[PDB]
Amino acid sequence: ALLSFERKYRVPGGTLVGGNLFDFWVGPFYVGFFGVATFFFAALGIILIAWSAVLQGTWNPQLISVYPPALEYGLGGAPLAKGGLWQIITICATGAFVSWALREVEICRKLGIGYHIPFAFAFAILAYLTLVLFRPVMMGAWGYAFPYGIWTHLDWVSNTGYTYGNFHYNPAHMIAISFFFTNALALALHGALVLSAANPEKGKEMRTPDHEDTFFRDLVGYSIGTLGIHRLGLLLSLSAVFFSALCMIITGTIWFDQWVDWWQWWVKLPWWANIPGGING
Amino acid sequence: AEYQNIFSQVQVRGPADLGMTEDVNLANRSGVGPFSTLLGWFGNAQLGPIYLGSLGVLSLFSGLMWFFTIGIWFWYQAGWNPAVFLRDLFFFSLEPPAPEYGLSFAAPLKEGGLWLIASFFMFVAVWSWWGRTYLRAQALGMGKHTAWAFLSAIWLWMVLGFIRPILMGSWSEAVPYGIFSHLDWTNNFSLVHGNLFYNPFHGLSIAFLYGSALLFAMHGATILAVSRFGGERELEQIADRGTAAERAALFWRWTMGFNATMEGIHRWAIWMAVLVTLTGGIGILLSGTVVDNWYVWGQNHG
Amino acid sequence: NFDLASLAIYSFWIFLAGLIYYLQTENMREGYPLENEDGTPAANQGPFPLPKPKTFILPHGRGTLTVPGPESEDRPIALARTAVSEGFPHAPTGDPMKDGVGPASWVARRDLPELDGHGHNKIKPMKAAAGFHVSAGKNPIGLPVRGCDLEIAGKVVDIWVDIPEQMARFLEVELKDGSTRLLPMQMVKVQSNRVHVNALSSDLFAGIPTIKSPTEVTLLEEDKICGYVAGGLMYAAPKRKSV
Ligand code: BCL
Ligand code: BCL
Ligand code: BCL
Ligand SMILES: CC[C@H]1c2cc3[nH]c4c(c3C)C(=O)[C@H](C(=O)OC)c4c3nc(cc4[nH]c(cc(n2)[C@@H]1C)c(C(C)=O)c4C)[C@@H](C)[C@@H]3CCC(=O)OC/C=C(\C)CCC[C@H](C)CCC[C@H](C)CCCC(C)C
Ligand SMILES: CC[C@H]1c2cc3[nH]c4c(c3C)C(=O)[C@H](C(=O)OC)c4c3nc(cc4[nH]c(cc(n2)[C@@H]1C)c(C(C)=O)c4C)[C@@H](C)[C@@H]3CCC(=O)OC/C=C(\C)CCC[C@H](C)CCC[C@H](C)CCCC(C)C
Ligand SMILES: CCCCCCCCCCCCCCCC(=O)OC[C@H](COP(=O)(O)OCCN)OC(=O)CCCCCCC[C@H](Br)[C@@H](Br)CCCCCCCC
Ligand SMILES: CCCCCCCCCCCC[N+](C)(C)[O-]
Ligand SMILES: CCCCCCCCCCCC[N+](C)(C)[O-]
Ligand SMILES: CCCCCCCCCCCC[N+](C)(C)[O-]
Ligand SMILES: CCCCCCCCCCCC[N+](C)(C)[O-]
Ligand SMILES: CCCCCCCCCCCC[N+](C)(C)[O-]
Ligand SMILES: [Cl-]
Ligand SMILES: [Cl-]
Ligand SMILES: [Cl-]
Ligand SMILES: [Fe+3]
Ligand SMILES: [K+]
Repeated sequence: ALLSFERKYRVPGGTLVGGNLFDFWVGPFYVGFFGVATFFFAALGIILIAWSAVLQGTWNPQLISVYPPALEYGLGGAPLAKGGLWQIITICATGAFVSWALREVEICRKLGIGYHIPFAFAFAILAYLTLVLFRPVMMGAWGYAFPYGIWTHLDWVSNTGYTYGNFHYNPAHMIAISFFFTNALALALHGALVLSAANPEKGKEMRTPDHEDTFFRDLVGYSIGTLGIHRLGLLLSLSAVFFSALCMIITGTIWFDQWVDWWQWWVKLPWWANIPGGING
Repeated sequence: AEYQNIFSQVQVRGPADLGMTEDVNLANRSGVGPFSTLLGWFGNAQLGPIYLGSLGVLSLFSGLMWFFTIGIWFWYQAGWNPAVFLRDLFFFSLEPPAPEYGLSFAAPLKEGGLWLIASFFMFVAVWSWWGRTYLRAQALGMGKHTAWAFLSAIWLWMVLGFIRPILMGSWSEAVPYGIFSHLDWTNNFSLVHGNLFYNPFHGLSIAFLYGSALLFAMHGATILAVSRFGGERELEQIADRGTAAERAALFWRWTMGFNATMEGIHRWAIWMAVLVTLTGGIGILLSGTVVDNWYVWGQNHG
Repeated sequence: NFDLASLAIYSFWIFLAGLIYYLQTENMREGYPLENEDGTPAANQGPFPLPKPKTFILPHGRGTLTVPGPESEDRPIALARTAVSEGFPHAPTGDPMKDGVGPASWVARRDLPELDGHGHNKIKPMKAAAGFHVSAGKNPIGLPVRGCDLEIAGKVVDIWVDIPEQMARFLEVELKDGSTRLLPMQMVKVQSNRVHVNALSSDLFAGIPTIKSPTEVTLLEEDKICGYVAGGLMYAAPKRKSV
């Protein structure tokens, strides 16, 4: 079925591979070559997980868990039951994600829009690839990647963090958190401003972007403007993820001791190093 | 290359925009501040004007008295030496009164009293500021969505520093004012309540925090992607749908099989965000009042 | 639910399901009901119903907009099915750039200019915009405009600026015959010694839709111009040299 305004846009073209061979839709969904690639990778991905369940002996979605190769396998392969599946499912995962970004690029091409979305997505894929691929490779084993399970992955988050003490003290992770919270601040506000203009007090006319600037200037002395705020949310959120990737890519590799102790560089700087008083002398 | 529109290629400037008047008492708006070419590549160059009525004066004054109260404590913790101050700045902490003083104000200044003072000031600052968010909306005839949204943030803050300590019977349950100390507090809180990863409200909060990043990446990337048809002009696209709104919908319909409207994306937005601190503050409010250990609760409740 | 946490979490899930329901219906104020490819009301609309309509009061006497309501393209669509069953593309029946289809599509928005908070035209040429000037960056006024066939299509004669937001929205470009066209600023690349337009070859510039009045643009006209230039990425590609 089609949105009332949709037919005019459903023209041939834009595909990156296969010419017209897969230039079509199922329902609302554009297919294309990467639609086929995505389905194939997802499907195989899920079948292997569905199998991996069998070998664990569970079907509960809160129990099912596909564990990476034990740390002693290094960066080699493991049997299906003992790590192999995870390795193949990560290949399928990456394949499905990257295929979905490239489908997105195809839709953009057909719709005549900019490529900002699949670019944005590429940051999520890179975070994932840090956790399952770049970090493990730099450390020397697939065992360091997180396992695929609803709870078991949270188990992994906590163990991983507590290896380095209170993980809060990772300074890239501090920056990352700041971007997440600021992004959420920005999203609340943006949502709230547009709606407060679109839906003004009872009986009144819709307000105007000038109302939106005025509101924020009156309140905080500044307005970024409507191009600004969309640039901002994109920047905040992509930055949150870039620092998330960074804070892990360094942990276990350039830094592997307790993160709290890193801050000693500043404390011990030579001018104030040996001044008595304070918390640290 | 194709131009991405994250920064602008040319800046234009015109006479300072003094704003819409509606019902705003103009006696209380400053004049425009400077223009910043730097901000200009990304957003608006113009700074100011700002509205400062009495409620705003209160909020700022109170806000400043808070920062100060902490600062006094810190410089004192630093034996008045600025070298030590700068060196240890993240290690200083203004801590609440001991468990032994319960909810009383009986504690010495150096051992609880100052913390109460600071918290008093922050309470006045935030609440007065909340009212500003409503009143500035009102003066212009706009909806109160901002003030409602802000209330959800206020909620988590209020739970952490006031409601939960009141329900637990002591100020010692509140968070200290300090950069490292408040992180330690956060860690400690989870350790002591059976690991907050077991708190279903904590999990929701994360879903929403992550989702806000997902959503705003989506949304912002989308408006930028359709900015060649005037996408960012969302109110007029609300009032009179254009090819920008349609290509945006259809990107998503063809990707994931459903999609938004220009106004509706902003309702997904406000809620995605607001549910962060809502769910968050429930999670915490229940922690230690009704549930001492989330691992344990989990075992007995699915 | 003996315990208040259990009551809380169960209540929240119910709320979230209701919220998602409400949210999804709010997003069906446009483009619905779903239609078959022939334009008739489709059989399966999905499990979410159409919200109860709301009306916006538009400012500056411009009327109201009530949504959802009778959906209609209000223009003919030069495309034809390419298959005997649902879900395949629709071939343009003429020149899609001229016909306004595909990535060259436009919407029949209002044929008036967007007004600002004070009821003044939002976008005006910078000559007509008191006290507006280029404040930073390379000024494009005077640069030659080059299309993707590496051929000169014209020169830049003004920036059209958004007054209330103080930003550039279009470049006004003079063609060989002395008329002008607006090019979206988002689709040009101001280089040190030229403006480059990848979307269009020089021969396609004349075809950019014109504005009935030389010192304002209407929302309808914005859509046709922006539609047209975007269309070039697909439809001008046989004239797009490497670069
Ligand atoms: C005890 C635990 C430690 C701790 C240890 C760690 C560890 C360990 C890690 C983090 C990471 C993060 N932590 Mg920390 N952290 C702690 C305390 C905190 C606190 C807090 C308030 O205390 C906060 C706010 C954070 C915040 C964060 C973020 C900065 C970052 C997670 C987001 C991210 O990486 O997204 C990135 C996004 C993704 C990976 C999403 C990928 C999505 C992919 C591309 C798509 C998949 C699609 C899907 C399969 C499709 C499904 C089908 C459809 C739905 C139909 N931490 C405590 C102290 N933290 C992580 C990080 O930075 O990772 C890089 C990390 O590894
Ligand atoms: C980012 C840092 C850590 C991590 C830290 C945490 C922490 C900490 C928490 C979660 C939580 C969640 N994480 Mg995790 N998470 C990580 C990586 C991932 C990846 C991945 C492929 O990279 C995926 C798919 C998930 C998925 C999930 C969800 C099960 C749950 C809600 C997240 C959410 O709403 O996000 C935002 C996205 C949306 C709102 C869009 C919808 C996403 C849907 C819900 C994803 C469904 C996944 C599904 C159950 C598995 C499908 C696989 C199929 C075979 C296709 N996580 C890494 C290792 N994650 C929370 C939880 O409650 O866990 C029990 C929680 O507290
Ligand atoms: C070891 C640490 C524990 C842990 C302990 C805690 C504790 C304790 C809490 C959280 C909370 C949260 N944690 Mg946790 N958390 C852990 C692991 C994680 C991980 C992860 C990858 O491991 C992630 C992603 C998160 C993420 C989160 C968020 C979802 C949530 C905070 C939401 C928010 O926006 O707060 C930030 C928003 C605010 C604090 C609102 C404040 C608003 C006020 C009004 C602002 C006043 C400003 C003032 C005037 C000064 C400003 C000056 C101006 C700039 C001029 N946690 C581990 C398991 N976490 C919080 C929560 O909700 O839990 C349910 C919480 O209380
Ligand atoms: C970079 C900034 C943020 C971001 C951006 C972002 N994400 C995006 C996009 C963008 C711009 C999209 O365009 C795309 C989308 O379509 O959204 C609706 C996407 C997307 N982000 C998604 C999720 C997601 N994003 C997240 C995070 C973020 N994404 C950031 C915070 C997270 C987390 C954990 O925080 C999640 C869970 C999906 C909704 C969607 C991508 C859909 C996709 O790739 O579909 C193809 C794949 C499948 C349909 C299934 C694949 C099956 C696999 C082969 C097996 C599963 C393996 C998996 C590793 C197991 C995990 C188990 C868990 C318990 C851990
Ligand atoms: C809903 C979830 C998210 C959210 C939402 C949210 N926050 C909000 C709002 C909303 C909807 C607002 O309306 C409100 C706001 O005003 O935003 C602009 C706010 C707000 N969120 C804020 C912060 C904040 N929000 C956070 C979080 C979040 N907020 C969530 C992630 C966080 C954290 C910890 O993550 C922080 C730190 C503030 C920016 C603002 C509330 C302001 C406030 O209450 O201020 C009171 C204190 C003062 C007024 C004192 C400030 C002093 C200044 C430095 C000025 C200096 C004085 C003067 C200039 C002269 C002298 C100076 C010297 C040079 C001498
Ligand atoms: C925590 C949130 C903080 C937000 C607010 C920050 C507080 C900033 C306070 C600044 C003090 C303002 C001084 C004004 C008083 C003064 O003496 O100058 C007034 C004078 C004119 O008075 P007049 O008599 O003509 O007007 C009366 C009749 N109309 O105007 C001036 O000279 C200076 C105006 C300066 C305004 C600039 C404010 C910019 C703010 Br700080 C921006 Br740059 C920063 C906020 C960024 C966003 C923060 C929130 C992000 C989440
Ligand atoms: C019980 C307090 C509740 C609110 C939490 C306040 C703690 C956050 C303060 C961060 C540090 C600020 N400071 C004083 C170090 O600059
Ligand atoms: C948390 C996972 C949620 C996945 C959301 C998937 C919704 C897609 C619905 C597409 C509609 C397709 N169809 C045929 C029913 O119209
Ligand atoms: C990511 C999609 C989430 C959709 C939310 C739907 C929640 C359904 C909850 C229904 C209530 C269930 N129960 C057992 C608590 O009553
Ligand atoms: C298969 C999982 C799909 C997740 C999408 C969740 C849909 C929520 C639908 C809301 C239900 C309507 N209700 C009953 C609350 O009125
Ligand atoms: C956060 C979970 C994401 C919400 C997913 C629920 C929305 C499903 C919408 C499908 C309806 C599409 N339809 C039939 C109206 O075209
Ligand atoms: Cl005020
Ligand atoms: Cl709403
Ligand atoms: Cl005028
Ligand atoms: Fe927006
Ligand atoms: K001028």
